[PDB]
Amino acid sequence: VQLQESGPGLVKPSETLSLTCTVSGGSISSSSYYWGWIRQPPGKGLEWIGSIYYSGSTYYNPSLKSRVTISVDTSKNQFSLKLSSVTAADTAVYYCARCRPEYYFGSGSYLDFDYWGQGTLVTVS
Amino acid sequence: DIQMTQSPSSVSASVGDRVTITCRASQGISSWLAWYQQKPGKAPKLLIYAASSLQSGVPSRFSGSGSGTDFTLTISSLQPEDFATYYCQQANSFPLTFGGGTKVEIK
Amino acid sequence: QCVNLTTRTQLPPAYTNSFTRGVYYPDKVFRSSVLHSTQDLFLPFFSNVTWFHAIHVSGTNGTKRFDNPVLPFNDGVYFASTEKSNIIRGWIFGTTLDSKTQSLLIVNNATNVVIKVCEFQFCNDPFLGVYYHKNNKSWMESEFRVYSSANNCTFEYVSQPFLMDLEGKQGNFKNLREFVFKNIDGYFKIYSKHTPINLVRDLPQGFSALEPLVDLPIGINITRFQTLLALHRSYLTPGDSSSGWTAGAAAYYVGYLQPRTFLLKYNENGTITDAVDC
Ligand SMILES: *[C@@H]1O[C@H](CO)[C@@H](O[C@@H]2O[C@H](CO)[C@@H](O)[C@H](O)[C@H]2NC(C)=O)[C@H](O)[C@H]1NC(C)=O
Ligand SMILES: *[C@@H]1O[C@H](CO)[C@@H](O[C@@H]2O[C@H](CO)[C@@H](O)[C@H](O)[C@H]2NC(C)=O)[C@H](O)[C@H]1NC(C)=O
Ligand SMILES: *[C@@H]1O[C@H](CO)[C@@H](O)[C@H](O)[C@H]1NC(C)=O
Ligand SMILES: *[C@@H]1O[C@H](CO)[C@@H](O)[C@H](O)[C@H]1NC(C)=O
Ligand SMILES: *[C@@H]1O[C@H](CO)[C@@H](O)[C@H](O)[C@H]1NC(C)=O
Repeated sequence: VQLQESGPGLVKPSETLSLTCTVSGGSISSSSYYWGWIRQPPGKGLEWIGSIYYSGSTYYNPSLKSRVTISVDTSKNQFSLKLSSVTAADTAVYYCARCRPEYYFGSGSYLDFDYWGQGTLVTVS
Repeated sequence: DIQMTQSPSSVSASVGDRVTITCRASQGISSWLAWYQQKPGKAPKLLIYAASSLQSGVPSRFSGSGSGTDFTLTISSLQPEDFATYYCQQANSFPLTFGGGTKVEIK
Repeated sequence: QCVNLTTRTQLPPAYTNSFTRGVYYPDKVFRSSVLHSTQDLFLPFFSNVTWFHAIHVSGTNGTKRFDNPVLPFNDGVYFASTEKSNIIRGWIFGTTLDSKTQSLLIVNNATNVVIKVCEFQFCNDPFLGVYYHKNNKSWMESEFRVYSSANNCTFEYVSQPFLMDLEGKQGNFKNLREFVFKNIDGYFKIYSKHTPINLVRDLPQGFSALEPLVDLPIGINITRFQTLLALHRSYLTPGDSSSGWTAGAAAYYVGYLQPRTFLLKYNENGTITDAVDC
């Protein structure tokens, strides 16, 4: 329904990258849907980094899979993405996403994205 | 392990014309695809889902056809608000992949 | 190939009152701030509906129930389901459920939703199944025994792949799904709605409006229908096939339709706030 991503600004090389996604207008628990993160570097290009489900069942992108973790804080409507180590080419603009739901039965999300939100910028060095 | 190529790049058009974009796959996906539009300084918004459909209240000047290894998108006419980059994405396997994008500008 | 499973207990069914619920949009026109009288097939207010369980318990005596009987269609069906996880999948419709006449099939199997109209030969106990592995801590699914002979198919529709949970929790129910099935002219019409709840037993009392979902041109003759469920199977249910299995926790309610006249009240956007019968 509505999202507002948040996080820090300038970072340091090979540190942990913090991030937070506060869902507004929707119960993060009273749902059966999926959530995900998406990256866009400056210039040209898009990449999908990870997708999560509440109460476990995490997935990760095959490329750059070693240093990525995703967590959800079910107490509030918040989830976070952690990078243990970063390089000089990891700077981009990051977005939250919601996976479009199923049509006939409910309880299911397709492999496509809708209802995004505004993005923040993370530099390097 | 799905790879895509988007053949047109930086097309120029006038206010009333017809423009077309093709997005080529490498595997044998079966009529599942998605198209995206990105106005500058915003977040992408969805335009067409599945092979050929439309969500929400996007103007009906947007329509594309489909096949098993080729795809296309064409718009009937332009307006001064149609100036952006368009993207194609697959909806088949776990490693989601995105296209290089194509730019449409008005002359 | 399919088998009969036999470790069931015995008990008679029950009945539960339906409150003011089961109304749907009867046409395509748009109105606002009006009181409109309509004649159509509806479900009467305060009417008997029938209750069906799927629950297994141990420790105290023996109580295992797994009910999916063959039921008549008459003029139409109102279907409601309450579940903590995904335990109902779909339906088979037909008139003789044998190889001499056509049938209709709607099924979900955790990757795709399949709609078929075809000649089949269903066997006595159709069911789907899952498995719980200890080494994986994963709920992987492999079972499909619903028919043994399909031929001469006319319509076929297979949908876009998706993901879904199969975990299976314990506690209070937290979903409610309602469907309405009607067969008129040469057309099959399906309406649906979903809502969240936090009950422990029985059907909620309130009001909701149903919206059109699917219209299919098929042209079959329908007189009876049956339900399909899913059952678990793990290391804690020993024995052998047809005698080793456990049930989950789910329930559903069924009711029929009759020709009535109603006085619906539209809102200032086009939503049916309430209704009255006579
Ligand atoms: C399952 O139980 C039925 C109960 O009679 C067994 O009998 C078959 O019932 C079906 C009706 O759905 C008939 O079409 C078959 O001709 C019956 N077979 C026989 C041999 O009488 C059925 O065999 C059982 N299935 C098994 C044991 O696999
Ligand atoms: C769920 O049922 C669908 C029914 O279509 C299955 O889809 C077919 O699966 C076979 C299995 O190898 C494939 O060869 C076909 O190509 C699939 N059909 C289409 C149209 O792609 C699906 O595999 C089933 N899934 C599970 C987990 O049982
Ligand atoms: C519902 O059924 C019960 C028993 O089956 C019956 O006693 C009761 O009168 C019925 N309710 C009606 C007919 O409104
Ligand atoms: C699940 O268990 C099977 C059997 O041991 C194994 O082959 C598989 O790798 C495990 N993980 C899955 C299916 O994700
Ligand atoms: C459907 O088939 C049954 C089979 O006996 C038949 O009696 C009936 O007339 C047919 N048509 C309808 C509308 O039920």
